[PDB]
Amino acid sequence: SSGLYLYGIFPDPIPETVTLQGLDSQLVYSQIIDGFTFLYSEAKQEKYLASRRNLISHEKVLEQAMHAGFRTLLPLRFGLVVKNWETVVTQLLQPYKAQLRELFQKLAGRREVSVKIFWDSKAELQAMMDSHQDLKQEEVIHIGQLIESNLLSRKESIIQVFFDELKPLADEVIESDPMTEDMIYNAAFLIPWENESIFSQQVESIDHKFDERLRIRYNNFTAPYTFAQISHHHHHH
Repeated sequence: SSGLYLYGIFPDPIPETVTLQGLDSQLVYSQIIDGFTFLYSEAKQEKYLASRRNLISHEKVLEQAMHAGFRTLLPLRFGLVVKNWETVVTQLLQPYKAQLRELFQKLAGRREVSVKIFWDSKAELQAMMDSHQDLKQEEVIHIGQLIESNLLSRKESIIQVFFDELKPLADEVIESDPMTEDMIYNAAFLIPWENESIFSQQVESIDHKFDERLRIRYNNFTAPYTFAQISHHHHHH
């Protein structure tokens, strides 16, 4: 009654010379089924807690596959344990072949990078009160609407420059909502694999234009989760 912890799905064979280690230090295997390669390890439990430790093990199996050449992949969300290969075939594979082939077409030769921009939220709020209009530092609804809309403008002036100036090196851009209070941009870019060096330098030359006003967090190597999504197919019962 060991199930299968699944890490990702790849279009090509992965050789056994690619040594890999996963959750609980289990060895990681590949398993080809009709031209789809599933990277997996033996699951001891049915469920794994998303502890910091386990999330790192999961993330590194896929990153290590990418470092070894297997850059096109659907990466799976942490925790995916299925009972047996029959269930992998009937539920995960058979109904999804076409979407998985399309998806491998879109990702081939491409990579996800991310850009998170932070500013000093407090400082830029007080700096904005000192601007062109300056009230005294109910109709409380009106005034809290006017600050919130003029704050958005001040963010969006920064954001827009980064978006106009990086978008030309990318095939697709997906923006997500701020995680922290200081975060003003959280964007994933899908770029040709060989655009990374120029992208990296472009990010840096844009930042130089804003002086020490921003913190930039650029991740240049990650499994492509934002751009590898599978919509639901019909399942008969």
